[PDB]
Amino acid sequence: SQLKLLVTRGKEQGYLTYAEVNDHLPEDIVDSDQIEDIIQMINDMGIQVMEEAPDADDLMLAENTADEDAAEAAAQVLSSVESEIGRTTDPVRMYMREMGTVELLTREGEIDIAKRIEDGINQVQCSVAEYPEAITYLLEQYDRVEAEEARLSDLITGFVDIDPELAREKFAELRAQYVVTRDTIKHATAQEEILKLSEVFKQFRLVPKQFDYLVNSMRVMMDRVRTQERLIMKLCVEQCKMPKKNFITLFTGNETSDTWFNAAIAMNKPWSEKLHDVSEEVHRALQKLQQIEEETGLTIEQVKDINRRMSIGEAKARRAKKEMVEANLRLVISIAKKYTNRGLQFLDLIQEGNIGLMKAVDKFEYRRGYKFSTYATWWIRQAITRSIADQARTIRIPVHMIETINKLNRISRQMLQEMGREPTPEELAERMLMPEDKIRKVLKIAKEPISMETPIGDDEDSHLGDFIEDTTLELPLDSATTESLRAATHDVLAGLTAREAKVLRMRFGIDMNTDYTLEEVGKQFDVTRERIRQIEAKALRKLRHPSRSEVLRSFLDD
Amino acid sequence: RRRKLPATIILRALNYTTEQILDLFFEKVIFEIKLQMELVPERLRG
Amino acid sequence: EFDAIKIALASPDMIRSWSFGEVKKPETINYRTFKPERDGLFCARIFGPVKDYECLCGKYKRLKHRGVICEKCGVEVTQTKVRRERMGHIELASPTAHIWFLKSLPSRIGLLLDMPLRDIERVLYFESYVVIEGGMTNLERQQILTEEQYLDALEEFGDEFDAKMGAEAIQALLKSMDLEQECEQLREELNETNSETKRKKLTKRIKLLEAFVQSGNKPEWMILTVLPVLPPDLRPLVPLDGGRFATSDLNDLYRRVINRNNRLKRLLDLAAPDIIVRNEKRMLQEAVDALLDNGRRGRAITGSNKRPLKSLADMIKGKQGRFRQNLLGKRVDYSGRSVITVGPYLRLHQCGLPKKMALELFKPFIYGKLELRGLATTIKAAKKMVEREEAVVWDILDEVIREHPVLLNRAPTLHRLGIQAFEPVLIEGKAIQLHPLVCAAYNADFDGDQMAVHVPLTLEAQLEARALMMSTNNILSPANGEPIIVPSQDVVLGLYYMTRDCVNAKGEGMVLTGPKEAERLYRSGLASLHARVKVRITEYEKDANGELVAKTSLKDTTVGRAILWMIVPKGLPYSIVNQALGKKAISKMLNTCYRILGLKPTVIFADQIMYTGFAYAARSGASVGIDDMVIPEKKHEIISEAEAEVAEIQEQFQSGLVTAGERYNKVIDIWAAANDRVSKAMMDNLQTETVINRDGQEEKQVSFNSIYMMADSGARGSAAQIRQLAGMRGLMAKPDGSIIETPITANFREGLNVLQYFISTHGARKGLADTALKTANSGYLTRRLVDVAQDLVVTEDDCGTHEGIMMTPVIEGGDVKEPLRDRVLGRVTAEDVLKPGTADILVPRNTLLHEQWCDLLEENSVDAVKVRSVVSCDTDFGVCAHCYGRDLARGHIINKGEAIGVIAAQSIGEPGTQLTMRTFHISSIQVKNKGSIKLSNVKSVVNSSGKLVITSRNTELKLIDEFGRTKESYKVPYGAVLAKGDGEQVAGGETVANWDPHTMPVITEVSGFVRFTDMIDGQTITRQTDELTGLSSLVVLDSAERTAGGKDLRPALKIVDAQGNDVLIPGTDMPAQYFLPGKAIVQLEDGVQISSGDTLARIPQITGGLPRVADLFEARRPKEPAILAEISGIVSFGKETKGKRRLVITPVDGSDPYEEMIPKWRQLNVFEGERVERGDVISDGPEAPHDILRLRGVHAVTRYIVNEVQDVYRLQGVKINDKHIEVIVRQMLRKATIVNAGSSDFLEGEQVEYSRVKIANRELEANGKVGATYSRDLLGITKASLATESFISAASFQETTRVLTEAAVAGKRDELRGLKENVIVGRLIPAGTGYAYHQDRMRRRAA
Ligand SMILES: [Zn+2]
Ligand SMILES: [Zn+2]
Repeated sequence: SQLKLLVTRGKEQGYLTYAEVNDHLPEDIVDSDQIEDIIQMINDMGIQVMEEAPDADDLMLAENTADEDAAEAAAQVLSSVESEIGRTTDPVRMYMREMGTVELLTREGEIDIAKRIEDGINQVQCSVAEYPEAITYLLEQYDRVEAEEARLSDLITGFVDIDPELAREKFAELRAQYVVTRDTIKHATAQEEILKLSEVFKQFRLVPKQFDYLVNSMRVMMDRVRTQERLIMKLCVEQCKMPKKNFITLFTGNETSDTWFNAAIAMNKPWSEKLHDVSEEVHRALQKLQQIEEETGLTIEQVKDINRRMSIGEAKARRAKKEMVEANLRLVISIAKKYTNRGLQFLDLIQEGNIGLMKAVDKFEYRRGYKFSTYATWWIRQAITRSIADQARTIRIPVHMIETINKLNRISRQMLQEMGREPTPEELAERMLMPEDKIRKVLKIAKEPISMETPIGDDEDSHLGDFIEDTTLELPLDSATTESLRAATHDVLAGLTAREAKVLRMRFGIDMNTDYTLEEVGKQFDVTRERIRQIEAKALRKLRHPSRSEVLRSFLDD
Repeated sequence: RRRKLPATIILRALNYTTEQILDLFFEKVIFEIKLQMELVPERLRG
Repeated sequence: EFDAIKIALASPDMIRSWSFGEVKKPETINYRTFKPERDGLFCARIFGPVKDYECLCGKYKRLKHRGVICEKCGVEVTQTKVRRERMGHIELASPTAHIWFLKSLPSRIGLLLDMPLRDIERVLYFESYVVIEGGMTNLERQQILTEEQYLDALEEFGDEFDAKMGAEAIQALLKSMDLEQECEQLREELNETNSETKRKKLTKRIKLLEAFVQSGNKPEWMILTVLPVLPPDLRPLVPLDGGRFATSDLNDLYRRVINRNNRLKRLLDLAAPDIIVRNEKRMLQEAVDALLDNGRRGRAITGSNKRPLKSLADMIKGKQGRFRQNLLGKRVDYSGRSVITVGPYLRLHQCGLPKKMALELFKPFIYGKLELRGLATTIKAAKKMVEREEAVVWDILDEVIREHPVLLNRAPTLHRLGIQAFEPVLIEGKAIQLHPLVCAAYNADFDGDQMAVHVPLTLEAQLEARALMMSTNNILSPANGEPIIVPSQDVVLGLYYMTRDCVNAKGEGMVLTGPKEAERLYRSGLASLHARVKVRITEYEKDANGELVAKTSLKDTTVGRAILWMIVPKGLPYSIVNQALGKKAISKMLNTCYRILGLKPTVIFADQIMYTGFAYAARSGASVGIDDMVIPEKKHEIISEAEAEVAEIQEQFQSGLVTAGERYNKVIDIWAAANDRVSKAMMDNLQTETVINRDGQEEKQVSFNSIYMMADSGARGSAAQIRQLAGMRGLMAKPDGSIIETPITANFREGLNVLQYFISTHGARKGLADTALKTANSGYLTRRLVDVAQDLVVTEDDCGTHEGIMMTPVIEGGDVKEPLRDRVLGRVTAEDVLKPGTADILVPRNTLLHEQWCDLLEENSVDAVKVRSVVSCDTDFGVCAHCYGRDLARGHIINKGEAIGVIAAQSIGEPGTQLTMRTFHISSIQVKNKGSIKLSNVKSVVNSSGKLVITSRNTELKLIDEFGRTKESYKVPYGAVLAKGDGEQVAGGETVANWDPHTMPVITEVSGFVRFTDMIDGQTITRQTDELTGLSSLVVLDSAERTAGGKDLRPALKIVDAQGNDVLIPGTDMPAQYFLPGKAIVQLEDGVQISSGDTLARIPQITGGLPRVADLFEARRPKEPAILAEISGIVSFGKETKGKRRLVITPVDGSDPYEEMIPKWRQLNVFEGERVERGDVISDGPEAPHDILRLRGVHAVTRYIVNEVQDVYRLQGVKINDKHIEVIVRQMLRKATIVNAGSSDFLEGEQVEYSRVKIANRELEANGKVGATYSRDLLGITKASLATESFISAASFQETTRVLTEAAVAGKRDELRGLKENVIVGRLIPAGTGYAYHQDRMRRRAA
């Protein structure tokens, strides 16, 4: 205990200097962040931790609030951080700490984790291409872009073979392969025919969006079966206490007909008679399970093996590609140290780098054999500078328009010395080929402009918010002018009769929220808007006269 | 303005030993035998 | 309209309920058109239109479309002022802890989860996994699992193991925590855990738990999941000049949160690796901390400016925050300022307003009166007319200005006479002209001060101005009721010059028919202004039934006193103007006119005094010249004498006879005595001139020298500055406090040479620095006292108590520093006061002791009056009108609804700024008067030789004359050599006591033989062999170097018979042995003939300033607290030196648990067989005030403080009525601690508001059950202000975040009921004319 003697000495003398805390810090902690966190911990007692020997009156003037419960929980803290050394809360320091825990990669380790990614997505495509309705969608997609509803060489990346005629060749390959398998289902070589049907697709080259569509469409056709596997198990083992060996034997393995369930309503058990609770429920799952069998050409247990090939292969490669992502985190931090002081915080530049680093891995091709630290350096050069372009100023500037200023910042700095004293704005019309107005609005744009806690200062500690005036308010001279104009109209319209005042109250919006038109006022009285226009012009001429306009003419600003 | 160290540490880091430090900062009346102390005539005041 | 303001925690559904949409993009505006975006930070679909009744698209721009929502941009056609009040929400993609509920120091989340703060801040920043309802898989719920430990404990356990990190973990902890289930199990273990720390922690947690169930908040609401954004008109994006803009920093913080939430949204859309999403969630949590409070986590992030950003906490908290800087200190229309000038043609009730300022301030008044009379038709015509300022708008404005006060206010508004209302008189020029009498009430001189002038608009505020704030309604100082409109410097020179006689002036010895003849003689130039004549004077006296009995006599006056008699009203006698009439004499004259005649004739009299003083000071021609400083001719001789003396002591320091310290002390004393000698010579040279004569002989008289005429009248300054003009300057100080030993033998009628002028600048620069540093902290104490005393308003007419302090004047030793007529005046008699015959009631009860009653009881020589005090009032949240007394700014009894807490805060603060801002410490009894001696605690013994030595402890001396009142009050030492007997009236000039601090005997009661038993030298005594005479001395020892064989045992001073039989104590069956504490000089022998009262065992041997009134109110515990006698009963010692001695006071009929840890360095007043009652002295020195409240009554810490605070005020000379310290003390100790909880609904260890205790105990005794007893607590005035009831009030002087978090988690309410509450809220105060409005609203609730 030394920091407890620091607490006791501070409350025993009414102050603390920097010398007393620096003599009562422990031996293990080094850097200045944590020790001024400790200064805050002792400073909100508050025992007035300031620099020098304090004055004489300012211990009796300075007050000690609030005894003692904040000091109770601070004693609970300060007698307990005398044990561990690794405590800080900074995401930058803790990010350096949890980033050093991942080692780098070699060249060989990089390409073999890349081929782990390649064989992982190959296992995913093995699970995809082992399903027929994806290739039925491929049939109907090539059919719908046979009418050129899309662009097929943009819908698929040609094929892995540039030309639509060879894209026609491999699709004429498909429909012949499809009919020598599906038409000859009637089961000896039919699954071998689907096998040859599966082989001809794994040399087709597509777009990931037109790849991900059929993956997620069978995903909702997968978890529906996983909902069916939930629909049985949530309502057999716990609903009725049917034992799971009746679930392990009867359902699990067969899964197909209406025999694993509806024959168990005669097992002479509590749960067997309790299946009448769930006989009508899973009869909806007795059809919709086999409806999926009407949508695969296979059985449900063969679907349970298809997505389990898909899930584990995805869980291998996405973990593999994150093992490549985690390895090159030391690369990204070296790049973001060069882009730091241009507006955005340090952790934000980094986290936009790992976003492109994840996207660089998805488009990295190790068959080219270049190093990965040359490919991902392009994306982090984009993604850091793009988020510096997109998300750094309080007023968002479009990305190219930043490059207009950045080219202007790069050129006008160069003509500051290559010309003489200053570069004029009209001189910059000569150097860059922007014609003196699309160069002028570039320099009209502000820069993260001014705070409104901006000290003016030394007036009343006044800030810049104290002197900005609102022009869009209502000054009470104009408002009482407007209010007295409301009553001065009401007395001039007291000098008119029933009809002419009322059209003049509904041609404009006088105590009604329109401003009807000439026919609309004439719609009320069935007049074809001509006498209504005259009786407006008659009453308007009636209000033109002196000693009829003796109050209103003064109401006009003259 | 860091933590304190006892200020003979800065003399020891400058390679001064204990007898050399006392050689610097003190005055030496010497005792001998029987039981004689040589006197400085001013040094007695207290 | 709302009647209460309720604080809670925001539900996430409620945050979405306030919202008008979601902010999704961190764009603010369009950057090209400066237009609001589609879903950006300054959205228009969410917050509204940028222009009033106009869409962003442009289609439905008509005022006919009001209320519709456009189909192209989604905005609603409304006013653009609706985006001042429209919020949106931010649905955060991950939960995030509220940093107010985490990094507060009580840390409500941490205190709630039964986990320390390091636990939750480790889990929240993604280090540790946390078990939430972990089944039965070998774990503990709410446990830290570090990452590797979680991984290897997930092994061998197929259960899902329920371990989260981050705010998902803390949210599922806070949701799954049942508060009331935990309350029942906590009370269940509270049934079986009566320890100290265990029971303390259990009840300490259960307090927040019982509040959290009774509030209605949910604990999962502390973890935020959806974030409210401010309206865009509270973080605006104003377009400035030249294309430049200006935003608030909340825009940057909300942009940071929207950026990190969008990126976290993508990083959880992307199935990223967990470390970068951990870093993203931790970053977003940090951004929420920086947005809500930029700096409670560390560090406060700076933008493109190197100051930290202002966050939402920083927008409510702080000096510049809305709670301080915008809820009270706010600019005001219908106001203006200009400099002040004198213009003394005014009356007391008018200021001189300029004409351009009255044209500007009174503009709507001018418009209404100008078009009502119809000189303009349109308000545009009125605007153009008074912009032209035609010849008629001055007539309309002087019509408007007639009886319409203006609040003239000067800036350091220390008290309520800084704002007074004046009727405005239109002058030209541009300076406010201001009546010269109230310049001493504003402390406003004419070296260029500016007074701000406001206008009261309403008839209620016009009548508040006229009825309270008019400068004639406030002519008594509210601190002490003396008039504050004292004529200050030129008026007193005029009144002193006309009324001060001359020995041979023109027109001596004439006889005039009255003052009319006197003014006719003076104004024609036949008589001088001061010539002793015999004027016939008609002076009226109302010494009857309000009669004004007239009486005409023939007085021996001067001419000018007769001329001044014309302006006197009737009720005053002539002898009040028959004198010199300096400054204090005009103060007493205006005071007499007020006390006799009332308020209006005092105002007319003060105006006529001011006019006559200026006029006859003008006709004085009172110049100042270079021959008005007569340098004394003996000044050269006193300077040469002191130079010869310091030459002699310079020799005797060169000779080594004295050292340099004593030589510096001797030359400082010599030069200061020479400076006093020179000042005495010049002041005797100046105040007596020689004039000649009626008979031609030499005749001394008081000199008409204008510098003496200014110093002696009290016009300006005093004889110290006249010493620095004519006499020598003196010894000059240093900023070190030291004194420059080479003095300044010159002055200011001669010059100063370069050395003395460089010497003077140390003291003058220190004085001006301390002046200009004190004015930057003028009303810090006034602020600190209005915080404690905000909500004290007189609410009751008479509560009907019988208690109160019993007031007696400050007789400290000789004289009385402040008599009874100063204190007991205006207070209410708590009892019936009888005559000294103890036979008839003098003043009945419930009486306002005015000056007639106090004159009566001072004629009856009454001495012990029990006033009605504020600290013993029987009403709640207020005082009654009689337990306070009278108003002192009016002379009447107080009204119902005067804010006496704020008034007393100002009347301690505004006289308190006249105190020094830095603190400063400074044989036989001199028997002078004669009379009877009274003694309390009187148990004396006779001696054989006729002398006396008192053997009772606190027998202090009281001398009474034949008048009842005390004459000489002193502390008699324990056994000092008295020549005083008992009770017999002695004559003055004979010593009553020969004290010696070397003499504290243990003088006997009965005569006899002092033999010694249990007496061993060596282990109890020292070997004391006095060679001095050859006497047997046994001087006893402390616990230092004796044995432990005789340490606990005590030596016997046993006085026995001539045979050796143990004589009894008279009254007590114990023996006669007087066992001794440390260091007693004993001369005894075994078996020597000594008498009763023999000298057996003798024992050997004012701060001022404003920091003292700082430390007296904060109630500091001094480092040497005079320890007391905690309980009545006779005393014994305790354990010898385990660091501290113990001392067991043993009550003869009660238990004795108190063996107090007494240090041996603070020596005993008492012997260890000496009976002292409770509240009696043990140590010597500054008595701690809490010990006065615990032991003695509440009138003994009330009497202690208001005599110790007034010992600071009367030390400097500042007078203040002691109501004002009593309402602060009454609001100080409104805390009681419970000890017997009884059938009352409070805990044992509970500190609560005392007037809630006294009403529950009023009602729970009003049933057939019995109520609690309580021990009163007293606190400091920065700590008493902490425990307010309100949270809107408390957040304006305390730290807002700790206040608002403590208020929110309690689900607290604020029925407003307070001065600072309703001022912020915008209602009437519950004090003033708005008391009846708070009756009118407290009528409709009991409907
Ligand atoms: Zn629109
Ligand atoms: Zn009362």
